[PDB]
Amino acid sequence: FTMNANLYKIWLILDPRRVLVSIVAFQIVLGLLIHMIVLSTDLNWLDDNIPVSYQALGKK
Amino acid sequence: FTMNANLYKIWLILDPRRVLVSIVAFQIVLGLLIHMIVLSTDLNWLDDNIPVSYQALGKK
Amino acid sequence: FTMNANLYKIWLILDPRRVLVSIVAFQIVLGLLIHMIVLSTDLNWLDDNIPVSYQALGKK
Amino acid sequence: AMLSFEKKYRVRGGTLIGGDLFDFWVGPFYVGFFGVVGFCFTLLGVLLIVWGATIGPTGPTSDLQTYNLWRISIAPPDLSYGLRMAPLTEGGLWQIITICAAGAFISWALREVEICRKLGIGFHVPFAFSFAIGAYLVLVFVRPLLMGAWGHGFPYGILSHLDWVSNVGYQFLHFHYNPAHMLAISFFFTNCLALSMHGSLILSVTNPQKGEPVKTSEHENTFFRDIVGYSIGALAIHRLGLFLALSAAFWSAVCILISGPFWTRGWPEWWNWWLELPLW
Amino acid sequence: TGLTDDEAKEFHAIFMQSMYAWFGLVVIAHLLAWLYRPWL
Amino acid sequence: SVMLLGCEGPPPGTEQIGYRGVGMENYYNKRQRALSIQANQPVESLPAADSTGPKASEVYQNVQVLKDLSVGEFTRTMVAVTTWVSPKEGCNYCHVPGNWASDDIYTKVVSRRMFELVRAANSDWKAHVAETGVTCYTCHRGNPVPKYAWVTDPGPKYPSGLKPTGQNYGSKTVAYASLPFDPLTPFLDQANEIRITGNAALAGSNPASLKQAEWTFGLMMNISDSLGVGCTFCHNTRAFNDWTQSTPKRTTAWYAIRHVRDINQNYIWPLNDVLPASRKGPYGDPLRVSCMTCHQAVNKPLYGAQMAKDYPGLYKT
Amino acid sequence: PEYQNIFTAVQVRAPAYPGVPLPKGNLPRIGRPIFSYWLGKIGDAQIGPIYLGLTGTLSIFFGLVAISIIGFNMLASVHWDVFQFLKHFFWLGLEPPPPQYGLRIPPLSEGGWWLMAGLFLTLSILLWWVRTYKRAEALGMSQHLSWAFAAAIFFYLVLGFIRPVMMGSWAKAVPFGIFPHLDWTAAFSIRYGNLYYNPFHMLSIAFLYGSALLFAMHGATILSVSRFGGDREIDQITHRGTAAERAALFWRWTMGFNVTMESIHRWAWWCAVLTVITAGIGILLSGTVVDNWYLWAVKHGMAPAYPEVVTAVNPYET
Amino acid sequence: SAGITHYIDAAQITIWAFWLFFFGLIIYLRREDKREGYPLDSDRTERSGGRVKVVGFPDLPDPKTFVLPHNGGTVVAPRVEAPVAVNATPFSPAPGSPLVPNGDPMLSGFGPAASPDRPKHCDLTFEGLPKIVPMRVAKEFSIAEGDPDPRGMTVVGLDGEVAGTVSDVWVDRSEPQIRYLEVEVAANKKKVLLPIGFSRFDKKARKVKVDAIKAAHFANVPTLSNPDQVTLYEEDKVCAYYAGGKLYATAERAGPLL
Ligand code: BCL
Ligand code: BCL
Ligand code: BCL
Ligand code: BCL
Ligand SMILES: CC[C@H]1c2cc3[nH]c4c(c3C)C(=O)[C@H](C(=O)OC)c4c3nc(cc4[nH]c(cc(n2)[C@@H]1C)c(C(C)=O)c4C)[C@@H](C)[C@@H]3CCC(=O)OC/C=C(\C)CCC[C@H](C)CCC[C@H](C)CCCC(C)C
Ligand SMILES: CC[C@H]1c2cc3[nH]c4c(c3C)C(=O)[C@H](C(=O)OC)c4c3nc(cc4[nH]c(cc(n2)[C@@H]1C)c(C(C)=O)c4C)[C@@H](C)[C@@H]3CCC(=O)OC/C=C(\C)CCC[C@H](C)CCC[C@H](C)CCCC(C)C
Ligand SMILES: CC(C)=CCC/C(C)=C/CC/C(C)=C\CC/C(C)=C\CC/C(C)=C/CC/C(C)=C/CC/C(C)=C/CC/C(C)=C/CC1=C(C)C(=O)c2ccccc2C1=O
Ligand SMILES: COC1=C(OC)C(=O)C(C/C=C(\C)CC/C=C(\C)CC/C=C(\C)CC/C=C(\C)CC/C=C(\C)CC/C=C(\C)CC/C=C(\C)CCC=C(C)C)=C(C)C1=O
Ligand SMILES: COC(C)(C)C/C=C/C(C)=C/C=C/C(C)=C/C=C/C(C)=C/C=C\C=C(C)\C=C\C=C(C)\C=C\C=C(C)\C=C\CC(C)(C)OC
Ligand code: HEM
Ligand code: HEM
Ligand SMILES: [Ba+2]
Ligand SMILES: [Ba+2]
Ligand SMILES: [Ba+2]
Ligand SMILES: [Ba+2]
Ligand SMILES: [Ba+2]
Ligand SMILES: [Fe+3]
Repeated sequence: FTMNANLYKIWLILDPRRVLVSIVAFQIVLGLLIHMIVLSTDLNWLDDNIPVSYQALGKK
Repeated sequence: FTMNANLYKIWLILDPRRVLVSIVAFQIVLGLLIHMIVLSTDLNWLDDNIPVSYQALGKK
Repeated sequence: FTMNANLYKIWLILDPRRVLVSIVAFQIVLGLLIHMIVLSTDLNWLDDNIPVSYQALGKK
Repeated sequence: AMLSFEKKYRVRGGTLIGGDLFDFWVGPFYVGFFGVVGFCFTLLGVLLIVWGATIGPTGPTSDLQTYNLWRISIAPPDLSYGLRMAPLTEGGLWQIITICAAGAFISWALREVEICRKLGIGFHVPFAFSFAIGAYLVLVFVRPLLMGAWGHGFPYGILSHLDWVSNVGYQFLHFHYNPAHMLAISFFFTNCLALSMHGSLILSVTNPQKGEPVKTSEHENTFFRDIVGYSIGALAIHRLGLFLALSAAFWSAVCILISGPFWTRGWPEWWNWWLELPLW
Repeated sequence: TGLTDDEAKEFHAIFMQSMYAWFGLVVIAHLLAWLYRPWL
Repeated sequence: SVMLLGCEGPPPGTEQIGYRGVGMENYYNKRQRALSIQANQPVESLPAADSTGPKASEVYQNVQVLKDLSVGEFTRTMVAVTTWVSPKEGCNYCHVPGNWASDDIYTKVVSRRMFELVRAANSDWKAHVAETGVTCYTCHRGNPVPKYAWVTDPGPKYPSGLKPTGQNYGSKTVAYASLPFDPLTPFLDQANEIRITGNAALAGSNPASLKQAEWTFGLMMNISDSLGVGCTFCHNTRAFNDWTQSTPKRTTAWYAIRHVRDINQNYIWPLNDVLPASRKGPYGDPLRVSCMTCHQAVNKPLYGAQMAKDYPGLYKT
Repeated sequence: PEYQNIFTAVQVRAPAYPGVPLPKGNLPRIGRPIFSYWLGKIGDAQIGPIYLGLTGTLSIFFGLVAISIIGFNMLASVHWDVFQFLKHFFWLGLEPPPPQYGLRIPPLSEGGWWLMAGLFLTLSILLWWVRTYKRAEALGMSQHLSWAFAAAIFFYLVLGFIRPVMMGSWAKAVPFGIFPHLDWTAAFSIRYGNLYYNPFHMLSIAFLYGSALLFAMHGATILSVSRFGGDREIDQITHRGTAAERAALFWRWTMGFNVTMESIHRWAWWCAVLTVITAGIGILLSGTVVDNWYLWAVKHGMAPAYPEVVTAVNPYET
Repeated sequence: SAGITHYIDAAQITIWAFWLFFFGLIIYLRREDKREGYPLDSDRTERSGGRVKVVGFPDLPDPKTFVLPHNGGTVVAPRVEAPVAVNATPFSPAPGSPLVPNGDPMLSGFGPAASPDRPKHCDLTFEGLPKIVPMRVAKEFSIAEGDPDPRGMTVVGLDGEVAGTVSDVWVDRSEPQIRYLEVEVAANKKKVLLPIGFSRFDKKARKVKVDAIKAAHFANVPTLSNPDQVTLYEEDKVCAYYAGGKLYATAERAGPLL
């Protein structure tokens, strides 16, 4: 089932400002979180040593 | 459908707004939680370095 | 059904909104609680390697 | 001598004990029957602390004897004496001095009581004082008693009592983990926060920027509500602060009461009840 | 809830549909999960 | 609740350690003191053995340690080593059946090394072991595997993205405190620096890190817990580093730390190749020794019961 | 018997008060009020409205970032097992860069998260500072809070930022964890030769005891004169009443001198600000100037001697 | 010589710095302490005819002016306050002796019944409307859901006799709360204030106890020069009377006990 013949009516019940701001916050949060989680697992995309060596030779 | 007919009347006893926002609150929690549980076990999909050994296709 | 006799008058003594909210809360708590108890004892169903090895499905 | 508005209140009576016998003033201090008793307990106490400084732990000629303010110390008797009176020169002195200190504090409290009765004000101060008196008693009476000997009390010396606190605390390995200790510390800290906030508020309103008039109750509430969305309000902050400080003393008294008598193992180990629940 | 007898029939209906729809998406995600990687 | 919680009743047993008023004291549970005493009971000796007879090395085929023992005494020593290390299994545990002289089963190459471990202990470490000495029982307790043997631990899991805290976890290793959870490998296996206190008031001549202080603290918590005592047992907490203000137990503990460095390094690690996976931790390191292993929560193993003096075969030469 | 003014026994409501008006520039106020019958049992029942400007929002922002790095790191340390996280939470923590790194910005997995949480936390704290000064100006008031907060910030900065940098090592700053930060405190004292003989920490301890003494006394006093509207300290300060008179006199007859309704708040203020100010000084000198306080105290002849009844020979000397 | 240990290290000199700032601080706080009640009252001043004003150490700080909002005034401290007779006589002519109140102790306005003369004007809201006013003047105010309405409870003195009944409730327009109880006195149907601090509730009974004064004393409660507001002066005058009963309302609060 997609959508009510009347699922506009949710905004007669829920404040558009609060729902909107909530969405903004939750989404930004989720983005940051998942980015962190990924940054802590294999899918790290930074400390890979590719595509060209940036620490020449050794120490750093 | 297995349920009552006088089952709408429940929204005369319980404030609908609260029930609504609350469900999303609880669900977001359960979602994050369970995800973390799985992420902590054998079903993890991140901590393995596959299909390109990201942390050892340039490092190692 | 009832307990017997007249277990409707019980709602002349206990607020229905509160008894309801209280039960939902409690059941959610009790559920999380046991789920947490069983995973913490031998009856765990996640970190068992059952039915086939997963992290070492990332091993070979 | 009196404040410029004091004579109008210097009424007669209000004692608990003594009546007109000691019902008079001396300079600015009120005497009263408990002040006379207090002065006796105090004077003999101090004068004895003076004799202890005079004799030293091994005699007046010894190198350990001293009048250096940081090092003079009168310590309790060994545990071998249990709850008996121990010889004067073997921790007895400390026992007597203790009796005098406890009696002086209880007298002091009762004198504040006669003073509340005189002025017609609440008895919040001496009640609150009684929490410090309680704390002092666990540290010299209750605890050493539950522990079968008065020697478990702390010594009366500026740094030696610090040493006492130190080794008794370390007998439990990591005292910071004492949960009552954690509480008490939180109250001492919170007390310190409310005090700093109240102080700041009053001084920030009764003395505003030049060019502004004495501020108002409305200002007071509007400010802490502006910053942190709440203002407990004038009255209540005086109520809270009293809660914080008295509670801080309370939890200190209980945090030390449980260190021995009700718990002998190290303290972090206590937290085991939490790592072992059947949830994990 | 200062609601009338009819604005909880409407609400209940819409709530029920949205909720079962939710449970539906749920069974979808769980089946994809069982397909790629069976857990029982 | 928020249960409440974990508590003992009054009055505790108490002992005065230092000078009166200094606060150096110890508290303990009488109940648990009696139960601990009953669980740390010693095995009675076997009657002394006569003889006056030839030396063990004259009547047996593979005797490389217990040489100068009389036959009788050797036999006695074998009966004790049997009940002491593996009584449910008996003689056959460390021997190839029918062949007392064979070393064709590992538990014997190990038993041999442990005969040299106990002998060394009783004769060379008295500044530590005094006249109580040690015996097989000390660690084995009717068990083939000392119940309180240890292994270097890896801690809980960390994703690949981050490295372990090295400290910060619920660990009954470090008394439940949060310090570092394996203060043993660097102090009771290796010989890293424990000292962090400066000997000068002003600074510029002590490089000790705060981190080093926490490691010393963790290790110390371990030690305290293994012997089942508090710092006032060895120290005067106003000056942990001040040796004159410490108790002669600090001296003893000093020599003990070295002793465990010798047991773990030249007697246990070498046996790692002939021992099974069942006796090894996740890094391949083997179950080794610590203070707990022997003390098992008491200042003197088995409340200072003197077992070794009855078996002359546990002493050098 | 007589009411003690502990619990408002009967409360009263009026439409919430959005407060005194701020001039142009101080943005609107947000959120709309509520009353908690129970807070009301002990205090103003009004909950909010709150003000949130650029400052305040940018501070809420930094602060929550910092709280996230600390938390996420703690979940990571028990392997994302939130059960385990819940189990060891008290013991969980985010340790600082290791010494091998000095004051360099370290890799994510070795402390870099701590430096980011430390960075963002401090910025968010000092932004909350500015916030409280702005919020304090719009009302024409003075900066007494801000001078105290500045004192407490001082101690904070001394703990995790000033001393580490001076000592050339982020590992010397304090780690984020309840029990871990307890351990940092204890280890801290041990490393520097018993912090008890450090005079500054004794004064700070005298000032903490003192914040408890003063708030206990003053609070008890004000409640005892709460029958005369003594809590209304503002008007007792401008138009001295028998509340401020009975108040000053109770103390006068007990200990021989006294202060005034306005001045007691100056004694209190200064005594709180003093804890944090001696405290920070105390940490400032640890390792930078003095390395072993017990020794320092011996050098200044303040450390007591007791008959040496128990002793141990030093194996390092055999 | 690369080792000449200096005996003075930064910690010494910093503890010195502390103590100096400390002393200046203590002194300063003790100066703010004399912005009221000073110079003191001795028979040193009166014996000398006044050439010995009592102030002690440190000395008194220059006056400071508080500029009250709303056409209120200007207050100074320290100020010069006109002496005020004592409504009592020396229990002894000897110094340090207390005085016995003149007349009917509760009327005396001496001792627990004493009080100063605060302004004969009203404290004001931010707006400038009488801060403390009755709920009858403060239309908006309202009891909190679930709290017995004081309005209509019976006020009863210390010996159990009814005094009157609560005819209204005075409230703070600045910090919403019950400040005063109004009492329609039984014995003369005149209206008096009763401070909340002196009133105890007995909710199941809808009573309002007062250990402070006796039922009869409610007859002499100081009165308001206007029934829809109250002045600072009047607040003190009202509370102090009740306070008097704490030592006067019975021939026994006088103490001793033994
Ligand atoms: C040493 C190792 C342990 C340690 C071991 C102990 C031990 C052991 C104790 C404490 C105690 C306490 N510790 Mg600790 N403590 C540690 C670390 C800390 C830390 C920290 C930052 O880490 C803090 C904040 C504290 C703080 C606290 C307080 C919670 C508490 C003392 C309150 C008190 O005495 O009230 C009570 C107040 C009084 C008793 C004074 C009573 C006043 C009397 C009636 C009047 C005296 C009048 C006198 C005559 C005045 C003289 C005036 C002249 C006459 C003019 N500890 C370390 C980790 N801590 C003590 C406690 O638990 O509470 C008792 C205690 O016994
Ligand atoms: C465990 C192994 C598999 C896995 C298997 C599954 C399975 C199996 C499931 C999910 C499901 C979820 N997974 Mg997954 N998932 C994995 C990997 C990921 C990754 C990742 C970074 O790799 C991510 C981001 C996700 C993300 C998610 C969420 C999108 C989703 C649950 C929705 C929810 O909780 O909301 C709760 C819902 C709500 C809060 C409300 C829903 C909308 C309401 C009804 C709209 C009404 C309007 C509302 C009132 C106003 C909106 C405002 C609110 C602020 C929203 N998965 C791993 C690889 N995943 C679930 C799913 O798909 O949904 C069926 C699911 O059953
Ligand atoms: C709580 C656990 C320990 C304890 C923990 C500490 C710690 C920790 C410290 C002190 C410190 C001190 N403690 Mg202590 N202290 C305890 C119980 C006591 C008792 C008691 C009889 O109960 C007394 C009188 C004292 C008194 C003192 C002073 C020696 C000193 C500073 C007090 C201060 O500023 O506090 C706030 C109170 C005031 C400001 C009121 C001012 C009154 C003055 C300061 C107290 C005068 C004491 C006087 C010099 C000697 C006592 C009177 C003699 C009988 C004549 N402590 C318990 C036993 N105490 C501090 C110090 O520097 O000592 C090295 C310190 O660091
Ligand atoms: C444990 C071994 C030592 C010990 C070692 C130390 C050390 C080390 C220290 C103290 C410190 C203190 N000790 Mg001590 N202390 C011991 C025994 C005691 C005893 C006792 C009865 O024996 C007492 C009373 C004390 C008392 C005290 C306090 C007086 C003093 C600082 C108080 C304070 O609040 O600062 C705390 C206040 C702050 C840090 C400011 C807070 C402001 C910040 C900005 C708030 C931010 C909030 C945040 C942004 C909100 C978001 C939360 C995020 C999760 C972070 N200690 C023993 C002897 N003690 C300090 C000291 O004296 O140094 C010289 C210190 O650092
Ligand atoms: C319980 C909450 C807080 C509190 C409350 C409190 N204290 C109070 C009061 C209150 C409400 C008073 O009204 C009362 C007071 O008068 O105000 C200053 C008091 C008091 N707070 C004081 C001290 C005090 N309170 C403290 C703490 C606390 N008190 C808590 C933080 C502390 C500490 C250790 O932090 C101290 C030091 C006193 C100034 C005063 C009570 C003084 C008094 O009663 O005087 C009579 C006694 C004498 C004059 C001395 C008697 C002589 C003795 C025979 C010798 C003393 C021997 C002593 C045991 C040796 C200790 C040696 C030290 C070097 C260790
Ligand atoms: C004399 C010094 C004493 C003192 C004084 C003091 N403390 C102070 C101040 C002062 C003068 C302030 O001005 C300030 C204050 O605000 O007081 C209420 C403060 C302060 N003291 C505090 C803590 C504190 N102070 C302490 C100590 C001390 N402070 C000393 C006792 C202590 C200790 C050691 O115990 C602590 C724990 C804070 C309440 C406050 C500083 C708060 C701060 O800096 O904020 C930084 C940022 C954050 C905390 C982030 C905000 C997190 C929010 C709770 C989340 C809200 C989320 C929201 C719903 C939005 C949604 C999120 C979106 C991203 C989606
Ligand atoms: C042998 C023989 C015959 C003896 C001879 C007699 C001798 C020796 C005489 C010497 C005389 C002198 C010099 C000494 C007397 C010493 C006495 C007896 C002891 C002092 C007792 C005493 C308690 C002193 C403690 C001092 C300290 C610093 C206490 C801490 C409390 C504190 C910080 C004090 C200052 C701040 C005070 C007083 C605040 C009180 C106060 C508070 C708290 C308000 O809230 C309030 C609200 C509204 C108006 C006023 C006030 C107010 O005044
Ligand atoms: C001028 O007036 C002022 C105002 O008025 C306008 C203000 O609004 C304000 C603003 C004030 C605020 C916003 C207040 C801020 C307060 C803060 C930040 C404190 C933090 C406190 C908490 C987070 C709550 C902690 C407490 C609890 C959770 C309760 C826990 C209960 C427990 C542990 C069990 C209780 C039992 C005990 C403690 C045992 C025994 C205790 C006693 C005997 C104590 C006795 C107490 C009394 C009061 C008589 C100020 C500063 C002001 O000065
Ligand atoms: C699963 O969890 C989710 C919700 C994500 C989030 C949960 C978060 C939680 C629960 C977090 C819990 C956090 C706790 C309990 C934290 C407790 C912390 C404690 C007790 C800390 C105690 C003391 C810490 C101190 C004093 C820290 C001091 C650090 C300082 C001063 C750092 C300063 C650093 C600076 C200024 C950085 C400079 C960077 C520069 C610019 C120099 O870089 C070049
Ligand atoms: C009652 C049971 C036992 C008997 C009768 C017994 C008997 C003997 C005999 C007769 C020998 C000499 C055999 C030879 O070298 O040719 C011997 C050697 C040895 N047995 Fe035992 N044994 C017993 C139990 C044990 C146990 C339990 C252990 C180990 C825990 C053990 C460890 C050894 C070792 C290591 C040797 C070689 C000794 C050395 O180099 O000094 N035996 N045993
Ligand atoms: C949990 C509380 C304890 C703490 C905090 C602690 C702390 C310390 C510290 C910091 C040192 C280093 C002093 C220096 O740097 O010179 C130390 C050394 C030492 N402690 Fe402990 N200790 C505790 C319990 C114990 C116990 C029970 C014993 C004895 C069984 C003990 C025996 C020793 C010995 C022998 C040394 C000297 C080590 C060496 O020089 O290599 N400690 N302790
Ligand atoms: Ba690079
Ligand atoms: Ba990668
Ligand atoms: Ba996998
Ligand atoms: Ba378990
Ligand atoms: Ba013990
Ligand atoms: Fe105040």
